[PDB]
Amino acid sequence: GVTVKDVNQQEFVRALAAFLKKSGKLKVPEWVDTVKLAKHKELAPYDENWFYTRAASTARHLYLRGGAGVGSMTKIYGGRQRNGVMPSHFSRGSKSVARRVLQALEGLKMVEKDQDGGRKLTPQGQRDLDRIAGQVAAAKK
Amino acid sequence: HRIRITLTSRNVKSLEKVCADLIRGAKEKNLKVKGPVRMPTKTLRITTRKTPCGEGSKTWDRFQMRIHKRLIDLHSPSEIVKQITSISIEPGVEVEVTIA
Amino acid sequence: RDKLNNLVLFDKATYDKLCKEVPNYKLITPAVVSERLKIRGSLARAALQELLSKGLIKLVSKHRAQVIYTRNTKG
Amino acid sequence: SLVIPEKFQHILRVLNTNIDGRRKIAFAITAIKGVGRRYAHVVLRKADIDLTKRAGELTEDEVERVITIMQNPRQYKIPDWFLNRQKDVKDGKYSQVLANGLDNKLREDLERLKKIRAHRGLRHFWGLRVRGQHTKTTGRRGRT
Amino acid sequence: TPDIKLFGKWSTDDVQINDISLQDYIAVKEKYAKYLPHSAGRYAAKRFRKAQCPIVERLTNSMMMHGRNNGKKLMTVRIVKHAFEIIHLLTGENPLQVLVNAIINSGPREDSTRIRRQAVDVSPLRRVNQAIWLLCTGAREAAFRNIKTIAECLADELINAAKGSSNSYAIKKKDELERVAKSNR
Amino acid sequence: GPLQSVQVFGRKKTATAVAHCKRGNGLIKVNGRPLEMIEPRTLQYKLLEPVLLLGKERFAGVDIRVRVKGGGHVAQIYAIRQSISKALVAYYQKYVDEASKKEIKDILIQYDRTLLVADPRRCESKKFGGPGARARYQKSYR
Amino acid sequence: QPIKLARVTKVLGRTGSQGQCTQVRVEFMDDTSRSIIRNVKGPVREGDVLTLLESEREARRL
RNA sequence: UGGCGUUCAGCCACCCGAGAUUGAGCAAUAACAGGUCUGUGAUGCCCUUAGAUGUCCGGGGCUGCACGCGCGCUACACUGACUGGCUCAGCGUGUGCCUACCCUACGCCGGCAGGCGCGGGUAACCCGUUGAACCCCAUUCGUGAUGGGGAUCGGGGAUUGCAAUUAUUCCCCAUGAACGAGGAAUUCCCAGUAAGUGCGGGUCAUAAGCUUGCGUUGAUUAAGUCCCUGCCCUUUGUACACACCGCC
Ligand SMILES: [Mg+2]
Ligand SMILES: [Mg+2]
Ligand SMILES: [Mg+2]
Ligand SMILES: [Mg+2]
Ligand SMILES: [Mg+2]
Ligand SMILES: [Mg+2]
Ligand SMILES: [Mg+2]
Ligand SMILES: [Mg+2]
Ligand SMILES: [Zn+2]
Repeated sequence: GVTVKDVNQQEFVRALAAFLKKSGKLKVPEWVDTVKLAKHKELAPYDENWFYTRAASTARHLYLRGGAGVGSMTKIYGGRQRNGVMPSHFSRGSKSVARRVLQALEGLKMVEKDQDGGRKLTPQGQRDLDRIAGQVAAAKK
Repeated sequence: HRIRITLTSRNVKSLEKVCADLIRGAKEKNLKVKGPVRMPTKTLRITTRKTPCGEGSKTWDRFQMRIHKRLIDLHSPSEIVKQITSISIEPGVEVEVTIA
Repeated sequence: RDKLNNLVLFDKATYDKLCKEVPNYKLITPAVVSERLKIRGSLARAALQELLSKGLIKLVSKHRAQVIYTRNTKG
Repeated sequence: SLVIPEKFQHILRVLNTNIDGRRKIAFAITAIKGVGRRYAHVVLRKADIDLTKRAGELTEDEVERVITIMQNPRQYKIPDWFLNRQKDVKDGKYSQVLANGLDNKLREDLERLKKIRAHRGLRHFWGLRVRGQHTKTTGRRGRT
Repeated sequence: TPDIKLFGKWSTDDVQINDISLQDYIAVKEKYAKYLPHSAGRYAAKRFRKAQCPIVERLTNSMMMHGRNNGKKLMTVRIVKHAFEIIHLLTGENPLQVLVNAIINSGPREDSTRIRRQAVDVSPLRRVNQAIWLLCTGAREAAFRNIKTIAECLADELINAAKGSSNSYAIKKKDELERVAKSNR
Repeated sequence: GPLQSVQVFGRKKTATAVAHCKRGNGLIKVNGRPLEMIEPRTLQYKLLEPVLLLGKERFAGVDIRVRVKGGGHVAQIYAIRQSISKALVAYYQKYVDEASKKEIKDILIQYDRTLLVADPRRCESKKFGGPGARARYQKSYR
Repeated sequence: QPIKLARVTKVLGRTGSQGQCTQVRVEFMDDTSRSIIRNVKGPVREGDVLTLLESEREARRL
């Protein structure tokens, strides 16, 4: 019996990234190159497609827990600011880089916000999100 | 026939004596009752200085106040309860009564 | 104290010593080779990525801070 | 291919400024006064160039382009929220200030603030404290 | 598998204690071996309950020092773990024999004190606590402001203490500790 | 119709690891996911000393489901080792003989007492006029 | 000057100006006659083994 | 249970067991010329009392700076900074008397600071199962102050308010400065303890480099002494008794 939960959830996004690259209907926005992703990071992303990774991480936080992740996506993707005075508080994520993403993942059909807020997923996309996991499982020993 | 009677107070033993009074007279008058459900207690914290002035080694007092809360649900009519919430009530105790 | 002027890329012959003698060391790590060859620590990682698929170094561990390459096969 | 090809300089005379020829290009530009770490990766991004190369593997007819981008960072779509000269007082245009202009306009702006006998700026003539700090203990880097 | 105990792919036996003085106060054997060098602690509430902690655990607990290391034991196990790999592939021996040799060759036998000073000898537990503190400090200074991992420092310092090549703050502070108490003994 | 539900708890600091034991195959899973993708991967064999000390035949016939609440990253490991140890002994207690329990208890105890005895240690408060629980502030004269 | 070993048979006290050293009656394991009183640093329990660089001088019992 | 001791009070060791010293609160007779009239509509005497030392409205200062000391913060880097990913907390508060000032989910507009609409909650009922931090796995990286370090002092955007100039706080201009592990001297400290590390409250329209609490990562050494600085009893000596800061 195979699912996402026996796959050592680190390269599951290193093949779900390449699958949302290869299919390539994600509506990358216009301003991709020139953002900080936070108010605590200091540089741009090193990887040239930093948008697909975050779409795969979101698509698994969404597979795992919840139909109510909107600002809890910024509560899960913040970090550590550095004010030059004292260790700073866990700073929030970015509102636009995730509102634009979930509106861009509404372009295909895997997400569906219904009630009690937030975006939840569909069994039809759960088919795809579950079949490549047994692929990685048998292909990694 | 859905009536909840909340007993909240500071005095633990006298609040226990009223919640067991208000259950033993229900049980001795034949109406089904739930248990004496105990909610967790809340505390207060005040930390001040033990000095009017600023002189002396820096020493601080402290102050607390605990509070408890119980609630009891019944299955009864809503007229004899004015008598029931009157038999040996004790000072300090703040009884709430909800019929809705 | 001395200053260190290392090399970014091989001039002509320090590569001609690396392809002659590095594959005959028992301890091939980038902080040992760089003490021998006078090279920067951002180059030894590219040299042992070449000899990985060139197949002469017998990779052992791969922790991000330290790699361990032994000798080759006995014979 | 880990050996030195031709054309591999060690000092790139760029903009009356000597650029090292061994650092990564994302940290080779910062010798220009004004442009630092963030704006460099963008200039080395709007042209589809690798930034995992050394200063000397990039051709001489190709660094006329990253340079033209850094001189004119408008026609190549850089937004209005990067420029360290937004809404100038004298003309009122948006642009970038490079290695010369960043000291030039800076010491013409402090002369402008100085001439009017203004307390914000009549403190550089004294050489003392303004951004709103107290002193009482915090200089003492000499000072008689 | 009756009781084989990898220390991350090593073996507990084939360990030979040379001296008679350090016989029971050094526990690196059958009963005193665990697949990993970590425990819940509680080994200092009594006085001589420390002499039953394995020397692997006491190296781990005494590796982390100076501020930016207080509270990282799960991290400092990994240095030891790569350190025995490097020793196995540079000397080609059992490194738990190498380490017991380095403790022996690194322990002092006397020390000077104040009664102008006069000299006495040392206890075996003193000799363990001293040889460990010594060679661990000498590995750290040689890895401070140096392109060398602390594992490769501990590897060569354990080698030049089971070799005596005068490349060791561990042996080097032994002569200064002995010759001072020798002039005045 | 077997209802052999063996619910065992275990504590470290604030690590309320609850094991569970049914009858069936021999497999272990925690929060659903198996033992591999558990936390620090430097701490792998701390789930195998309940296996490797005894053996892998001792876990034939018992299947395991594990709840976890509270605690940090390490205490959620030292509470999920003691839990399934106390659930093995408590399964041989209630459903099979009490006598073959004593060898398993002896072998687990002759390795470490933590397998069966919780740690009666927690953190400690902060008195007034100090930056900690014992350390006082910098006192300066003159 | 050969290097010898000895054996504790009796602890005596804590001597020094600070109370930082011990005082222990040790025998010798080669010659069961020799037995001297010395002073030893560190934690010492009875019935244990010591080592002597010199084995001629002797402590001052007090 | 053994060991030790007048076979008295007790000490060490051991088994059995979740524990064989957990942590604070309260606290003596007698006394000090300790501090507070700037907490009080607790108060004696003295000055002023209508050109007011009472009271209100406009400003500006208490934040100034050749030097000196005391409490603290970030640091001086590879056990290390930078991008991803991964996965775990416990104490709390929260819509007001005069009182206008709550914690906030969830939908959109924007780089970001935020805004515009919308709903819940007087609270184990919602915010929230409070996806808290280094630590964890894959990424780039100096012997020179380097991507370490990020300060006096330089261009632009939003919020609280009747008002921010001497810049109220946070993102977007920079100088990218001193600092290569610290002298004589000196503080604190023995087990979930030192240290690292983030959260809550208090103060609060605006608000944490202080403080009061909580958690999490978790050590090295010691089971001893009177040498130093001090205290406690018995004996001793005295020309001191406002008492060695003495008297002469
Ligand atoms: Mg900083
Ligand atoms: Mg966080
Ligand atoms: Mg070190
Ligand atoms: Mg008086
Ligand atoms: Mg008065
Ligand atoms: Mg000072
Ligand atoms: Mg510096
Ligand atoms: Mg002292
Ligand atoms: Zn008053």
